[PDB]
Amino acid sequence: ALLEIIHYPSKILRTISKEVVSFDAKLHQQLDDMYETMIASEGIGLAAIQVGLPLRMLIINLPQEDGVQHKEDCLEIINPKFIETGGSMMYKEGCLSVPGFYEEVERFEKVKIEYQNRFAEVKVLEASELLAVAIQHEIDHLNGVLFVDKLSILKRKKFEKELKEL
Ligand SMILES: O=C(/C=C/c1ccc(O)c(O)c1)NCCc1ccc(O)cc1
Ligand SMILES: [Co+2]
Repeated sequence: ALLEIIHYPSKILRTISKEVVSFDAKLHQQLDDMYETMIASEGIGLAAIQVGLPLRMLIINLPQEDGVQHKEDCLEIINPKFIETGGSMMYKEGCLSVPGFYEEVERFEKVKIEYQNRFAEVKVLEASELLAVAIQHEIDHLNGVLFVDKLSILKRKKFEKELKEL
């Protein structure tokens, strides 16, 4: 089923999500509704609070060569934790909770994370480029952080302008 996506400046997006403790059928349906909702709004990443669920879980499905998304590659990360981070780069980002606005944000260019899949299985994942960015972006949601929060002083004004523009 489709879920309503929460948009800035909703204070719900400032929520600190909680660890998932029960990996049951209820949790799996939520993840399924999140995937259906993400694809429907044509997103590549989605965190639980973006649909009102204060749980520390998020999904990521980057499009491949053909430029299309294949559910086969969808990542479901729960209770993520950074093991290591390195480098720095500027990446223009977007967000389903902040539709119509895109801006460069500084991110680690490489990250290694630890999490669990929907079956509570522990996983370790190293990532760079787009995948590393999506991971950092989505995890920020779990801590109530939006990418517009990380904008430089100048690009911050650009947001307020384009915001009053809509
Ligand atoms: O999926 C999205 C955004 C979707 C979107 C769709 C329609 C719009 O009009 C819009 O403003 C945003 N973001 C996933 C997280 C993410 C952001 C930046 C990036 O480089 C990697 C990952
Ligand atoms: Co987002």
